Amino acid sequence: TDRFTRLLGIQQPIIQAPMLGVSTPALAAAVSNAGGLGSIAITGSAAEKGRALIREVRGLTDKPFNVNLFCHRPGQADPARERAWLDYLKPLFAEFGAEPPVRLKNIYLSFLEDPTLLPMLLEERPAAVSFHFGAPPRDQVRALQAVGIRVLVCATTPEEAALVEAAGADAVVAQGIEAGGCRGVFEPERGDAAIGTLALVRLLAARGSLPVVAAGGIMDGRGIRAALELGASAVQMGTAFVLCPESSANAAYREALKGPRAARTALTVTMSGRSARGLPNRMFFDAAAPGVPPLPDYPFVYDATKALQTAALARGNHDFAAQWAGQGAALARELPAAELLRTLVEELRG
Amino acid sequence: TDRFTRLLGIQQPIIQAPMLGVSTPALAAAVSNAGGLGSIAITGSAAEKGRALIREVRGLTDKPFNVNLFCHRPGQADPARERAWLDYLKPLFAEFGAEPPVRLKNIYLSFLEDPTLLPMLLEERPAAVSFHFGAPPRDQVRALQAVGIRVLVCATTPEEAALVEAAGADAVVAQGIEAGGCRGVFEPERGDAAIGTLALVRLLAARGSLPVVAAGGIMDGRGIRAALELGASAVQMGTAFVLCPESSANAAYREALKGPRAARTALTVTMSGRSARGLPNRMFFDAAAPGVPPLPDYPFVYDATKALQTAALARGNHDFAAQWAGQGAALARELPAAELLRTLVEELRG
Ligand SMILES: Cc1cc2nc3c(=O)[nH]c(=O)nc-3n(C[C@H](O)[C@H](O)[C@H](O)COP(=O)(O)O)c2cc1C
Ligand SMILES: Cc1cc2nc3c(=O)[nH]c(=O)nc-3n(C[C@H](O)[C@H](O)[C@H](O)COP(=O)(O)O)c2cc1C
Repeated sequence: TDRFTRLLGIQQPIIQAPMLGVSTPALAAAVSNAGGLGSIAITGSAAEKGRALIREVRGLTDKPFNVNLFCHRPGQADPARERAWLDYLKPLFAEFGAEPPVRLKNIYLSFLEDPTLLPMLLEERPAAVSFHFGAPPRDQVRALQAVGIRVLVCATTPEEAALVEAAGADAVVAQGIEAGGCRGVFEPERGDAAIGTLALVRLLAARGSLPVVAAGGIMDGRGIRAALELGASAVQMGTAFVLCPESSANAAYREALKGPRAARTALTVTMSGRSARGLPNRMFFDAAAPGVPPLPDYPFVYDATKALQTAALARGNHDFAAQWAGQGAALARELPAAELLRTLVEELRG
Repeated sequence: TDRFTRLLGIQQPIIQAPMLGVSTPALAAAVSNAGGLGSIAITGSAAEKGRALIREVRGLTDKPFNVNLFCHRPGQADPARERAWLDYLKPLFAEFGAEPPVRLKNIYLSFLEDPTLLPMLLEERPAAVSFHFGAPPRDQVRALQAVGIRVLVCATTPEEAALVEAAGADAVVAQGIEAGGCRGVFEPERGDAAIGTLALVRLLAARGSLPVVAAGGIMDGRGIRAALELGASAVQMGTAFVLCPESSANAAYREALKGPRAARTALTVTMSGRSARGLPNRMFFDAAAPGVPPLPDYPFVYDATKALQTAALARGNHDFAAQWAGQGAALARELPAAELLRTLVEELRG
């Protein structure tokens, strides 16, 4: 942890996970101010909006923070497949007096397909830039490192970690099956090894090269200590920060995570088009069930789901929301983010 | 921290997992003599054979050991379903010039359906009796405890752990998704939460009452230390002991676990009829695929598979073997069991 904190310029080996739709400049700044590494996610925003968000964080903290971008294979539009998916969803929209959207859009541009993102990052120079779903080309990773920036990439397997090493990243974020949100699997069509945090962190620390940031299921200082025993250099925690008042989780999401539903999470591909973990609801169904048409590509599926979420929310219905949560959800606490960071550090010290 | 060792009268908080077909009286005795808790599995044997196995262990050690029994819901014979399954397997049998069996047998009697097991255990009184796939009724757990036996039950979720506490067991074995072999899910028809070790151990230790024995993915002292930081009172390790000379793993299994195949494990229900983790081969296929008929009950499916294994083996083919292994398989070591136990203790102490 001394090595990692020195590398990142921070006091504590704790990253508050970037969480699209949940992390905020206020949350990131609170964690960075408290001594960890706060994070924001800027995928889905135009580069100049991402720039504004980065500048917002800087107006709230002097300390290092992490800017996260999705690096998936660029989605492949398929109007016919998307049409059939929308037709399939039509009765759900109709419950709320709505029709499905007339077309789906590539709402989350990959780092690999939006050439305006890299130069913006090279200008703003956040302390850390992180990638999910894949690693950028080595030359782009090097460009970021050429200015101040530390580069992290998420991996879910030793094979993916090898690719992160090849990309020249400064650290690998080892995401275990416990983790909330969309899984960082590079090529899900090849399957999902679905490796638990305890095995994955040990495997990458033992037979790997880079500092390992443990992600998935860690909710308290005991979990941080366990990750460190396995050989991690730091932890990345998402679910633990969702209930912070600084996050942009809405009231229904906070209520869900605080209550009995927190007892069980599940994986779904039907929410976004990519395997993701959260509190199961009506958007969690079997994609291989009879009558269910072929799934469109990521992220077009999520565009469809967001339209349905909008229609449901317009009638006060939250049963289609994306309430992401890891397998430690039952251990969630509701605290100001700075207090949570401090509490984690006290628990880590023992 | 001495919570489990004092409970069992042993020196080290390390259980060598019971492993049907792999653990032996010699393996159990080596581990118990070295200061841990050695284990044998006696399901699939008549009670008097089970008794003989227990006496074999006692012939080799005076120290505490663990005797394990399956406690699944008893399988229901279904000739039509079984005939359909055998028909589906028929071309595999034919590949090796064999016929499938005419009938499938209930080869592994549950503790719940063989009334001769409890009286035998009450007479022999091993230090620990453990159960997998379910908890016995409270009155039977009490009967065992009444003569000084410590009762352990495996759970894969907090809900199953609650049933273990209701049954009045002395300890819960928290089996995470990392674990090798058959998963201890009580009611797999309800689905499988598939909780990773790091989350599961923390959940049971943070929110439950019983001492927690961490099982799944633990291969070295760092892993043991990690489990203790999560709040476990001991660990249970299967895969780590498979390569010990004292085990009854055959040569193909040992070579498989030592070789490149150890880099990947997966789950299959088509081998035994219950979800199980091992090194994938031809018995690892999607049971929900088009053209695949309904699975017979556990353990009838395993009877079918064993017949196929026999036929394949006769032609020198090992691609249908049950080579169980957890997600830490790449970290397996080959040592005399007593030497492995000493190494683990050295690593644990730091
Ligand atoms: C609500 C939510 C949103 C998330 N959003 C992102 C994201 O936008 N980008 C990313 O790389 N990871 C995201 N993650 C995953 C985290 O980076 C991390 O893998 C995960 O939170 C660790 O598991 P935990 O929730 O048990 O701490 C998200 C996780 C959650 C729960
Ligand atoms: C080959 C093998 C056989 C096993 N047999 C049994 C068994 O007969 N009864 C039981 O309760 N658990 C059995 N287990 C599971 C262990 O009790 C334990 O949950 C598991 O080994 C822990 O995961 P690990 O292999 O990563 O250490 C077996 C595991 C393996 C790998």
